[PDB]
Amino acid sequence: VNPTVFFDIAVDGEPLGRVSFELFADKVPKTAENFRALSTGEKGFGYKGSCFHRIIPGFMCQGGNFTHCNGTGGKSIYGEKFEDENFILKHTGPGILSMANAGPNTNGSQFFICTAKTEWLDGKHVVFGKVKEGMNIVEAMERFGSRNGKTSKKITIADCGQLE
Amino acid sequence: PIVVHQAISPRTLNAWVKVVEEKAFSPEVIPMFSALSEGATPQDLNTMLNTVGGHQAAMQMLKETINEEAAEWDRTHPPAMGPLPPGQIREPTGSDIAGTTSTLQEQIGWMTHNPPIPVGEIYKRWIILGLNKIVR
Repeated sequence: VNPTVFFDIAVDGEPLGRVSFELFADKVPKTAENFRALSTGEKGFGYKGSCFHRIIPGFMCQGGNFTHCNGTGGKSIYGEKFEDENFILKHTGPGILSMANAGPNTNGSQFFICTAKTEWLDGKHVVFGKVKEGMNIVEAMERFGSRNGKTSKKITIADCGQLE
Repeated sequence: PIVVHQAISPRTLNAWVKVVEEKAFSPEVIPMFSALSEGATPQDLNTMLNTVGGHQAAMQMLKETINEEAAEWDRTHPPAMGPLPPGQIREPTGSDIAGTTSTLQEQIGWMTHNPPIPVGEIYKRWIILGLNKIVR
């Protein structure tokens, strides 16, 4: 069965709610495994305590830099960067979970959650999962974003892990 | 240069060589450099620099100036991960601007993008800052 992960999201230390993701291990097993393991903290680091540093309403919510609250940092469980596994799955709509990058074969820990269809990213970012529950919680995060991406409050992964 | 891209003119190259041989790195070289490199890509600028025969210590000082400006670019333009909005392209690093890690095709992509990132003009400014230190 494809693994499932949850984030418990907080806004300036106050719980906002739970988002859960199916990870498409059947089709992107390396990429899925990186996210699953960073979700559980089982390599000794991961997403717990990290921020969404860039939120653009109607586009996406980006996070997973567990070193700083910004777009420069994080590593995968395989090393600093890993390859683009494949581009089989597309950015079809809201809820798509995809890897952030700085160009080809530069995947680390950062990811983003689409809140719309982002067809122009297809073949550029590896899609590896999708929101199951709490798409309402993702939408509620947008209130704290802006057109440039800056957040007006600190949006954190207060807790995370694997459900199945 | 880009006017479309064209290979750097060999006689413009040779004019530049002549200017350095006669004026070494006295003050008069900077205007000539400037005049002779209009629309230049970083690749073109490097061809100009790499055609300087000798002047080893002058070139070392220049290389050191470029590295400082490249490091400063990186410190103020950190390489934040995407994804980018449609039609947008990725910003150059300091080593991309200097032509160290960017191909001619990538430089043209920046220079002809809309709006453009004029990596040719940015790097030419770094070079001119370096020349001003050398003439001293």
